[PDB]
Amino acid sequence: QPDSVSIPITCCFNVINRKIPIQRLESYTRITNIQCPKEAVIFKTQRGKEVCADPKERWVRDSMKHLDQIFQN
Amino acid sequence: QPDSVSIPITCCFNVINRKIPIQRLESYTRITNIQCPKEAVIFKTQRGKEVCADPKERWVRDSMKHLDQIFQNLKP
Repeated sequence: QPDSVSIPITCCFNVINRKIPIQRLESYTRITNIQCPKEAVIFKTQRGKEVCADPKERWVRDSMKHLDQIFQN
Repeated sequence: QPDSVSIPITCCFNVINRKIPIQRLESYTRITNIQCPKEAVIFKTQRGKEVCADPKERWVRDSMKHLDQIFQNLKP
């Protein structure tokens, strides 16, 4: 098989069931890989933890738009 | 294991078809989460690449043991 298919894939198997205030969020990445059960967003919190969220939710999309304007090297 | 299923979970959906030379390997992680399709091992190379491998294969078990004995499977 092509070696690219043996790269590990991160997925969100559940998503958080309530809004996270944006002050606690630092950045996000998107999950779109077809091996995963659904498209999702991984937020990284200010405390450095990762939490899955559903981009079908308005609070998630609104949070991503704000986070697009900040970064941390 | 992670405390919540709302934390992302990394899985291996396919495994590499040949050994990765041991001199290139830095560390590994065992994948055992019930959400993944099968138990697997992810090797990390010195150039930071991550590669899924089948833990039933002798080269995989031997490589884990080598990384355990020389580096305690850690690169701080």
